[PDB]
Amino acid sequence: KSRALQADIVAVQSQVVYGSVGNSIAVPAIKQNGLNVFAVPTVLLSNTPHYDTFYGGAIPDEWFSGYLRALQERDALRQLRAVTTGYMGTASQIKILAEWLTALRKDHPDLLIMVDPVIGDIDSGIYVKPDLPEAYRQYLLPLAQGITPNIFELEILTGKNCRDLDSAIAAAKSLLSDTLKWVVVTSQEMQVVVVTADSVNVISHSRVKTDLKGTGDLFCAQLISGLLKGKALTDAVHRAGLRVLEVMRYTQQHESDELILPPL
Amino acid sequence: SSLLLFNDKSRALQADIVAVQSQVVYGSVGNSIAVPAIKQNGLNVFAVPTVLLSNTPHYDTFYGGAIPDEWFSGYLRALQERDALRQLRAVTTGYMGTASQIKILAEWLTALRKDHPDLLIMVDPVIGDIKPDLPEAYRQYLLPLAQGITPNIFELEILTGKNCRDLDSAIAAAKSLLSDTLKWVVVTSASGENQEMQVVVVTADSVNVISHSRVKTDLKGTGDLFCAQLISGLLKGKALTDAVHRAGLRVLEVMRYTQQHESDELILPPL
Repeated sequence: KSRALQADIVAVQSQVVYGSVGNSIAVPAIKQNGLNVFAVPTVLLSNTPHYDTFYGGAIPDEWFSGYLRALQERDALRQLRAVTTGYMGTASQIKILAEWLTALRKDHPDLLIMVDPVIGDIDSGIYVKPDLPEAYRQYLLPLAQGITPNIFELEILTGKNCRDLDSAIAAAKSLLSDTLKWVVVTSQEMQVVVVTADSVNVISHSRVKTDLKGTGDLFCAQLISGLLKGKALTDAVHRAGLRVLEVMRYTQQHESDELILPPL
Repeated sequence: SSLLLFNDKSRALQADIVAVQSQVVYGSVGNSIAVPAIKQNGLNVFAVPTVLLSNTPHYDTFYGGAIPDEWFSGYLRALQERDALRQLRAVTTGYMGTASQIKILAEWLTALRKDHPDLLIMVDPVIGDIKPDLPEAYRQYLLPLAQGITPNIFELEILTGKNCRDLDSAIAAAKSLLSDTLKWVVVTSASGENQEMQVVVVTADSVNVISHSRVKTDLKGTGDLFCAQLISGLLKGKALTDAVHRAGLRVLEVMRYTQQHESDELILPPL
């Protein structure tokens, strides 16, 4: 009966004027799967910070809080089935996001919250706002149904060394709960490990080291789409991984420094 | 379009258009409707926001604001530094957040014009609603750079300070804005139930008029959509009047479709 626009997903992450990272790549990827999505920016950059220059910044708490609240006040969540989180600007955004999410669950008992704990890697460590980690551990993590950390991020979230697979698995297992259903850990091959309370599925893709950014965001985008379209978890992870590899190939064949989406 | 035949291959994304307007998390106004419409036409575009709102200020609540000058200027500068303008054929302007953004945009444009002689700068003089600052910014900075403008009667009067309450006068004012740079003026007036969309296309050598019938609606963004389809039409070979006519029909088509689905926000049907 609502006359408002609806969406299957609310994607909360970065946005670039130029480039294919955050919602700039996730939205069209999600659209490709035949799903609707409202994108809520956490940062608005001209391009990723990896280039010689970059401009823009974090979306003000008041604006950010307003964007989320507006989706409710506009009654545009009648079809909401998932909320994905990616690159966050500040801890304050995470706390606000968590509060918004806690509020939603009361009306969307089946809401699938998928969070990508973008914090960093092992080379210099945390390449995002220093206060993000604690914010993830305190407010957001407790709400996630699934998470997609890399080794370093799983270590920061669990406070456990995860260099060895068996160690990463135990760490991921220790995170599972009535709320947290799965942990997808990403590690010349790429290792993607799917962990649930009763299983562990290791997926290895022959991947070549690239400088292309946003693949993690593309990954999560294709993953949630698959889960929402009825794909079993592992299959959904594998397909997401394959779509990413495919896009990277298409992009390189296109001789482009930014991800370009081929048809699905 | 870059004239450097000797330029090496750029690996950056390329775009035919750079649309500078508002953006809404929820809704179909500004680039939120223009980008998808442009995409439908098979063109590429870079969206540079002037304001990032939760939705239009027409609803009961709305949040967000104007993009800071530093960010705004940076976004425009980044497009140059990323070398993503080799295919740039046009820059459209819509709702501007502040006069300072207009100055910043204009400076960026003057610079660009030097490397893109074929640049079609199309300006939509969004002034007014249902502030001295904005009108003057347009007159000093953007007006002297535009190749074409799409004002309604009120905006045409504001920019020129002339009375345009009759065909001849409206034409006269539009003609007065023409120059070696300003090639055309598209003035429209919604007569309000079945609102009539009166349109007058004015150039140095001709005057053409278009008239569409429209059902009264609260739908927002139709003007931004019109512009998106206009620039798209022009970039795909359509002659001015033909492009204006088609842009108007496409808008009507989108509005009907929107109503057909009983939506309070524009939704694009196939093209």
